[PDB]
Amino acid sequence: AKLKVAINGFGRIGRNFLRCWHGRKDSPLDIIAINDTGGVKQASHLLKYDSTLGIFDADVKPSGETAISVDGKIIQVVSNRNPSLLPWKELGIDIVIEGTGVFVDREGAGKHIEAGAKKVIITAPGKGDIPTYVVGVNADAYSHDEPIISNASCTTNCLAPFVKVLDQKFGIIKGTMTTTHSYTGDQRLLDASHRDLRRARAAALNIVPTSTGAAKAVALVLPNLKGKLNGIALRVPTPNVSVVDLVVQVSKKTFAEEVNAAFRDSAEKELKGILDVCDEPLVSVDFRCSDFSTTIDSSLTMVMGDDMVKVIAWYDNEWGYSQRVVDLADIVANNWK
Amino acid sequence: AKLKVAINGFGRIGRNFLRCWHGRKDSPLDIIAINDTGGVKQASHLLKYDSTLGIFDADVKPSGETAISVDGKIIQVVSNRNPSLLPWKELGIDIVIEGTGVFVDREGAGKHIEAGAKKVIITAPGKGDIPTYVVGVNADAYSHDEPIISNASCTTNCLAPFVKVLDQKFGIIKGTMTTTHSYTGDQRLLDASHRDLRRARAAALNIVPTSTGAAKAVALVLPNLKGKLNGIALRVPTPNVSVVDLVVQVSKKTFAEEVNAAFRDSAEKELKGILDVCDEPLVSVDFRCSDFSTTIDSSLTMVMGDDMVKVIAWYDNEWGYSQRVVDLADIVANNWK
Amino acid sequence: KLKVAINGFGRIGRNFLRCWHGRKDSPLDIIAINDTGGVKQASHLLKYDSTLGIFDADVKPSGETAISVDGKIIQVVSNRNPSLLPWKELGIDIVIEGTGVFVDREGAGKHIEAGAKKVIITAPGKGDIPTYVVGVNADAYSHDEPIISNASCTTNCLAPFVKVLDQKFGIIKGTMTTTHSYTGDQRLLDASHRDLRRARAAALNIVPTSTGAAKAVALVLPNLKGKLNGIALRVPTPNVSVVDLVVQVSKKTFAEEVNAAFRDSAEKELKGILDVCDEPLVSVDFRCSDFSTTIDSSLTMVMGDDMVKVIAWYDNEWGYSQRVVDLADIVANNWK
Amino acid sequence: AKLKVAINGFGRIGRNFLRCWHGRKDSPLDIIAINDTGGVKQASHLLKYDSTLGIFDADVKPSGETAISVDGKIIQVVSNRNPSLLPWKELGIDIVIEGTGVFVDREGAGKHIEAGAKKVIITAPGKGDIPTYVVGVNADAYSHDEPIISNASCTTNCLAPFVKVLDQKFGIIKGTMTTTHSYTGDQRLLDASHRDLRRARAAALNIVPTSTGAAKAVALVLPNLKGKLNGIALRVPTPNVSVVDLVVQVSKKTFAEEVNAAFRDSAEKELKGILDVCDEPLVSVDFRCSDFSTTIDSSLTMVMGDDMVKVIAWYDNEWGYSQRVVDLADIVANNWK
Ligand SMILES: NC(=O)c1ccc[n+]([C@@H]2O[C@H](COP(=O)([O-])OP(=O)(O)OC[C@H]3O[C@@H](n4cnc5c(N)ncnc54)[C@H](O)[C@@H]3O)[C@@H](O)[C@H]2O)c1
Ligand SMILES: NC(=O)c1ccc[n+]([C@@H]2O[C@H](COP(=O)([O-])OP(=O)(O)OC[C@H]3O[C@@H](n4cnc5c(N)ncnc54)[C@H](O)[C@@H]3O)[C@@H](O)[C@H]2O)c1
Ligand SMILES: NC(=O)c1ccc[n+]([C@@H]2O[C@H](COP(=O)([O-])OP(=O)(O)OC[C@H]3O[C@@H](n4cnc5c(N)ncnc54)[C@H](O)[C@@H]3O)[C@@H](O)[C@H]2O)c1
Ligand SMILES: NC(=O)c1ccc[n+]([C@@H]2O[C@H](COP(=O)([O-])OP(=O)(O)OC[C@H]3O[C@@H](n4cnc5c(N)ncnc54)[C@H](O)[C@@H]3O)[C@@H](O)[C@H]2O)c1
Repeated sequence: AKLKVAINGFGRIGRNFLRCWHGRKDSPLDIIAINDTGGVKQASHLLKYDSTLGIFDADVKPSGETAISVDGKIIQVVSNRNPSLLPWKELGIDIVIEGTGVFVDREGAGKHIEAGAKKVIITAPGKGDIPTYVVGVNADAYSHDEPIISNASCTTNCLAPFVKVLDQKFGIIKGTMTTTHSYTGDQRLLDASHRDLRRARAAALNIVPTSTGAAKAVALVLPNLKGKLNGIALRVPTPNVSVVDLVVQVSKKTFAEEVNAAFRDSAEKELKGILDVCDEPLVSVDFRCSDFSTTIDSSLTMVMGDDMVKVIAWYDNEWGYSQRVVDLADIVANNWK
Repeated sequence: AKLKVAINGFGRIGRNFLRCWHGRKDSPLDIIAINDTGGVKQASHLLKYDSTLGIFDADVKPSGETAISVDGKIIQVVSNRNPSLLPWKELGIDIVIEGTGVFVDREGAGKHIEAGAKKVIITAPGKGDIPTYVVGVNADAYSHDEPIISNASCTTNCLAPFVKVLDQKFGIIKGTMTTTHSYTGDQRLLDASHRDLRRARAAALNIVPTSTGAAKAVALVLPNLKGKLNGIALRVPTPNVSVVDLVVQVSKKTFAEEVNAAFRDSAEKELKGILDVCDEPLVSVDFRCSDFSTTIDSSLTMVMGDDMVKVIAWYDNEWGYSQRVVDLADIVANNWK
Repeated sequence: KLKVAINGFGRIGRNFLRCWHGRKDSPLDIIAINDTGGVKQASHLLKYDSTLGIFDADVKPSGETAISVDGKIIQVVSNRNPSLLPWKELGIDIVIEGTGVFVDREGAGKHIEAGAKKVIITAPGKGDIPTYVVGVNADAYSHDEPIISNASCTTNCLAPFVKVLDQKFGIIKGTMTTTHSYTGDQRLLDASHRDLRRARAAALNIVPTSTGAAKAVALVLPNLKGKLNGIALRVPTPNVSVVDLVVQVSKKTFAEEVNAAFRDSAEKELKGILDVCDEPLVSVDFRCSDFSTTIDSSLTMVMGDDMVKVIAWYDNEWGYSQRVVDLADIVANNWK
Repeated sequence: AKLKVAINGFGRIGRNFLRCWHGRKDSPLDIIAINDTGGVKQASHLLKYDSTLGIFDADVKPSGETAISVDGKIIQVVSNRNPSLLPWKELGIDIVIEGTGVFVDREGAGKHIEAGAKKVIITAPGKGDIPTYVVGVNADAYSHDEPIISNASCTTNCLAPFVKVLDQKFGIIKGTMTTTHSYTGDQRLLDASHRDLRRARAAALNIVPTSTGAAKAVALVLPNLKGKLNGIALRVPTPNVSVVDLVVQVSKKTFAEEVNAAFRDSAEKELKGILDVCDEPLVSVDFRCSDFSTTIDSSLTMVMGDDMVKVIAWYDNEWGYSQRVVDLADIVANNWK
């Protein structure tokens, strides 16, 4: 029997998750329900038409007053803001993909379990006693008896992979980081109220600085990096695809070329499929739909004074993350005891 | 400087309104209250820094604990979602500029009167039987009796002025209209749930067609055009300033240079300070902060088959419309029995 | 089997080669590219496209004077002068002239005046010059024509359904405005330009720009001379445009009648050319469409029984390029 | 006195320079000639209308078919792409503002001298060993017998001022830098021909990596920094205003607060008018028209491990740089032997 999956929050990560899964090969999962404040009208139209991804090459037509049909498969489209009131027990849901961005805390994520679901995966950094995992970095450490887990944030998944390599092979004493990130739906379209007075500013018109937890989050999946990193973010006028700029003071003297090699190795061995060295003089858009969590721009790699390293890595924050979420969902399935 | 004003909803229109007023000489109005759910802190910032208007050149310091000082003017910042509860009777408020876009009908805007306010000017099309005006067109018909009134939409403020001219000097049989408009708060930064599947699409990435009653609305301020006009709107990737494309069939044969000559007459006469004719080959950004609700782009004026006329008009949907809310508010102020 | 040479490896040039590469069995064999920017920049720019996406194939350079696209090998020359182009030495029949410069006989000629026996200007042509819009009057093409124009992306969207309208309601007169994505002609930031409007920052403004498009329709549909006209409105999108046609017909009519008319033609004389969309979509949705003109059904309006307003979507780069790869097919076919 | 000035390359810097100068009071300069490839047509129109600066608050209009008048002051408008053929000897041109970005070496700039002008100020880095200066950092070292000088790049002018403070106050051992920069006229609107395959990609749709010689140009005006810094650039979809993300390893151990304090200190003394510290949460737009070459974003300053400092400074590449160009021209005109 295949694991039954419910998607809470059919937004950007929610919809990228389905389209990722769809393109999967022998998914140990079966998306059978969606939930979101909108009904079939939105859930359907928005899954078929995407300004970022494009039109979904699949049949996406409503399927009755409460469901959509994707290539013959029917998916229940429920619509209740209160997770405690979802047909999870009634639909026999195994894994819930929490993509609302408003149930990332344990008491909130647990509501899904109270409602029937046996497990919940927060598509964002979690709050509370929530184990955090990053595929290719430490998801191997997951345990079947853990009901609620976090897949972290899109920046930690780009950072973690190559921080692992850098630390292991050179020993990261300390470092700082900056992610020039594509704007998200959290910022405003035009100057408007927001708890953060910077995110309140017209998103597509500005370079908007904002904090990030990635630098400190890395320490959750890479214990050794605890207290060593630190960083910020610069939201820029692009709809998707971002880049993280890391500078670390390594313990072992090295050079740009030696560093890029280390990555290419990793790309072939342990981080096979998660990391990827690019040697082409490309640009942001060239990475739309990149299945890699982190792609080093090898030619940008710098080494100042023998031990100060600069590394720029690309990532598609919507797609790349979503794929990762799927990989973690598959991991949670394969450990299903 | 005489009548006490309170601004409900300190969004784009509200703040534009405040700056417009702040710039008038010898004013009937005195702004003493801003209701904003975001608090003094947020109001002070978004008023001072504007991604569209630039830094407001005035000393904007907070005043006391619940007010702000604009060039020495103390303005109270209250904060309640329910208009019925605002300290209007307490502050002595005469006119309320409804700028939330969620209290457009009588019961809605009516709450301000319950609250102690004497009159309400809805900065948007009203719902049901609500007096509607357009300065330069029918604002003189305002009766000091009417407690709640409408200043129509920004597009309706661009048409009426020159449709008044076309229908008068050429008789309008019928026409159609398409307004290439800048995006606005009602659109989504990225594809996301919205009642209008067109508006749910990433604003700064597409050309979004959307309906608009502006066409029909002209029939309220210019009775003669009832049922004669109709149109749509195409939202485009610009933060501010819009253009109206009008095509009317007149009854009196004519040519381009005459139509334009006509518009220039209204400019120096019955439509001074409202209608304007531009002869230089400009672009949208050149019309930022234009005090004219409508500016004809003469070199674009075309006449096909002696009586099918096309007129292209420019307008700052934010600024210009606000200059009009102030004008209507001034009319209300100088007709206070 | 009919040696083709792409002159000007720009948006169209490169969009052209990709559309063609996609054709299941073309009578066209592209043997040479000629741009003012070396082979490397040629292979690279072809492989990665901000608007099209990564070109799914194998675009690796084959030597310092040619590239190997998905097996085949295309020579890549580089000369600012057509006269100096190795057309005879390569045996070119038709040179797709997509540089934007040589758009008249004296200019486009140098190509034929150096080898090629036929040129297809990917834009309007100066004065007396054979113009063709596939699906409207491409049949009138006689092999006698040494040079021909495939019109502009807008005329190819306007001509199709403007025909359907006249043939079914008869256009008395008409006006037209095109909300168009900016293009290479425009400056990135305010900088000198012949056209004071095209000098303004493309991505920051709604830029009014004049166009032939409307009058052009007259050329492909003689029955419209002296009736249509209109301006263009450049907007902050890098691709896809929309034409807003307003015509006064003689035959009293209404919205759904007009649409019904479009839907028929859609699956008859205009299948693959015109299409009717009944979905509340947006510009980006129409990226890579193969129809010169896609009517946005729900936007069709009719005032006073005989004033019709129709909105049609078209990918100004791909859609147009597809027709160029067709007006080439037309040519190849009627080869005497 | 009052040296006669000529502007070569009426581009962004050329036009911003004129407006910067125009706004000065008591200027030792008098701009009396403009050379570009457009003539009075473009010249008048583009000086008046600016999608970035807005409408120039001056009476701009052509004077004859070979000059223009700005507030009555008439300025010649020549048009020859070959400096050698410029009317410098007859116009009595003293100093030339070279902003074509194509005559940036001695053989190039020299052509202006060969044509009559006494001095040349390259509004960009010079090729070879042209005397480079950065106002506030070393422009005082300028010598009257140096015919051709360079005002360095815009990034260098931003970075130089606060690098001067950091090294002076904490001692810079080594550092790396990343400038998220607005796109300029050197990038292409849509994917087109360019020697650089990154800058070839549509500018307003990507984050574009691109080299920068700023990091090492700093060593030119602050010798102690030679060999110690490297860096990269990332062009983003904004029309104007940039930010440099600087990370350095210092000798003296410090903390975020100590660093900012030093900037404010310098800000009020040695770098007065050149450096500023911003304490409010602003975005890129809020910095348009800043006369400072470098404005620190105090709240972003971080220190990791006692001595790895990360500083962020904003700057209007166009307007800011131009203000410094006027300053360098003043400096040149005040040591006129
Ligand atoms: N876009 C990215 O780059 C990205 C990447 C990684 C992780 N994330 C994380 O994913 C989460 C969602 O991000 P997003 O970009 O998709 O945002 P989004 O706005 O597109 O999606 C949120 C969705 O949840 C729905 N929703 C809100 N409250 C709800 C409720 N009570 N019940 C049901 N549905 C509700 C909304 O209608 C919407 O469809 C956040 O935690 C975010 O931090 C985002
Ligand atoms: N943007 C334009 O060009 C424009 C032009 C003319 C008319 N209008 C109309 O003006 C209105 C506002 O438009 P806007 O663009 O300024 O939008 P906006 O989103 O910037 O402003 C709406 C404001 O009202 C506040 N608000 C919402 N509910 C409230 C409540 N119950 N109590 C108090 N404040 C509340 C919001 O938080 C916000 O500050 C709409 O009716 C709109 O149609 C807009
Ligand atoms: N982009 C569109 O949507 C579009 C649509 C339809 C028709 N067109 C027409 O196509 C033409 C080109 O448009 P584009 O968008 O591809 O522009 P573009 O600037 O990208 O392409 C022009 C190309 O020609 C090259 N070129 C210029 N002069 C040359 C010379 N002397 N020799 C060789 N190569 C030379 C350039 O380096 C470039 O590769 C124009 O005539 C335009 O009207 C464009
Ligand atoms: N915009 C910035 O951020 C910036 C900042 C600092 C320094 N700079 C430097 O300033 C220079 C100009 O940059 P810009 O952005 O103002 O460029 P730009 O494209 O806006 O202007 C360059 C101008 O020079 C003219 N020109 C080119 N060749 C010419 C010739 N032979 N004769 C006469 N005029 C000629 C062009 O027509 C144009 O008006 C470049 O060297 C650039 O590196 C630019």
